[PDB]
Amino acid sequence: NFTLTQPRAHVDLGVGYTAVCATAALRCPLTDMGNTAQNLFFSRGGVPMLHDNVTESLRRITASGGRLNPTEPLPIFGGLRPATSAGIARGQASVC
Amino acid sequence: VNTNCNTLDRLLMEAKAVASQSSTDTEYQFKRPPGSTEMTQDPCGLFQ
Amino acid sequence: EFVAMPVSTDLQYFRTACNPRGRASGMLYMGDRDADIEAIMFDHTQSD
Amino acid sequence: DQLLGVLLEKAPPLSLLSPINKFQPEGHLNRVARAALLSDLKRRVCAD
Amino acid sequence: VGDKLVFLEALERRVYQATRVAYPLIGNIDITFIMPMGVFQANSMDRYTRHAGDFSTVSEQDPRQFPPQGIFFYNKDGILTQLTLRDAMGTICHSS
Amino acid sequence: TRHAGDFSTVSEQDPRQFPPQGIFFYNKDGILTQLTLRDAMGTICHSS
Repeated sequence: NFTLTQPRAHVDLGVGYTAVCATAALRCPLTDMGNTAQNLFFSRGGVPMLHDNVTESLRRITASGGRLNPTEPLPIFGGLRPATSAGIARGQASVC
Repeated sequence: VNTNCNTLDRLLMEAKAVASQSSTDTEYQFKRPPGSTEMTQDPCGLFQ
Repeated sequence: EFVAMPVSTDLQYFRTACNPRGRASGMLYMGDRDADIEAIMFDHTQSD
Repeated sequence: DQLLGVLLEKAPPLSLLSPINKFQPEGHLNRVARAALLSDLKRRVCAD
Repeated sequence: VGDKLVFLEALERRVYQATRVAYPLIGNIDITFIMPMGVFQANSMDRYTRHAGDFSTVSEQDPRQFPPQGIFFYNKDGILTQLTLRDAMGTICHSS
Repeated sequence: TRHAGDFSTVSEQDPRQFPPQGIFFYNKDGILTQLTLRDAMGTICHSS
């Protein structure tokens, strides 16, 4: 498996500015500007509640509301990813 | 910024080719990976 | 043809292009090569 | 006659072929860009 | 252009065609959107109507002078979505 | 009033009737700023 490489170098030859860009047109938008509310329970926060049985109630209720919510059995490689859906329709979802 | 006392008009050199703050191929908006070379433009976070 | 449905379905689903099943289905939403089309059609634990 | 009959059932619609050729760079799209393309197609089927 | 003879080249056909390489001139852009949700106008003057009898309800009490609890806006595809209050449950009911 | 009901409140007493105290106008950037009566305090509440 051969490989070819070659070093190079450059430098801005101008005193002031020399080049300029600008946004000109608009192709398709990439993220649907919908209503995908966040969820804080993804975070291993600090001071927790006192009774573990009300934390579960809170999480259960708030996971009954949206579709972005962590999986229940905490995996071991990576962290608390959201449920992988079957199909995606309008594009990447924005996190309101 | 390191040059908070040196540069007078960094408005240009701070708002040209800022690197992405998130991912773009995930079914949600995730934090940026370590190895994404995407490069964007941000007029919003420039003036806050 | 007629399809029974509640009298509570909000009309903002009819003022534009829509789908009579009430659940948007079809191969074009496969997302990956491995997910089930039968999931996008009939599974009623995931969001439309 | 038969020549036209062969050319006919071989030609995809223009309304779907013209825009898909505006995404040719790396025509192996992620699961995201494909979705936005599909919505562009949904728009540019009806209005023209 | 103006008073300078310049070049005008598109490099999407000669180069960049038929390879797994994106064109560097089709860039991204990020824009931030904000919308106040649930605000109630603290006054008596400002809670008014344009004319007398606009959007009047046949019912006795006008359901519009109640403090609004949602917000409506337009999606990417141009469909009317909605952002209610219970979408803030995942953010205000966290233990933090 | 030019017409019947312009800016009709639902309360019992039309708050348009009380004598105004403030005054509204536009900033340098067309932003609706407000100048109220309790700001002349520097001038009218002096020993002079």
